[PDB]
Amino acid sequence: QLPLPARNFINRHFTKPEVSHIKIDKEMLEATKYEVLLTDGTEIEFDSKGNWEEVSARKGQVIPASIVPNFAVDYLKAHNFAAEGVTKVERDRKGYEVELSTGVSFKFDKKGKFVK
Repeated sequence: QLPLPARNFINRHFTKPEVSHIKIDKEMLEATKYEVLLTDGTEIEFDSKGNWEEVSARKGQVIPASIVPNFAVDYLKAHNFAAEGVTKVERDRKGYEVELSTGVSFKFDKKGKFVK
């Protein structure tokens, strides 16, 4: 069973979300991971608690707007990159990464500041 917080995330951000597949990866001395493919082609990776780590849209599509963290929305808008949409967002302890329809991507550190 997909953890509650992950089903809530899917149901909060996606329009008429339907699950096409769920892959559970269990490793001996590591934490369980979940990969979910929705019928609209969105792929999401969740940690064992059901916190999203990555959201990526199918080619030609963009992810929903409510997912990208505010500081990154602000940066993208300030640089006229918001309008074209985000195809992928990732986060971890090191920070955040956003990728755009054109192929441009930006990394931000844990504090929401640009990093190389």
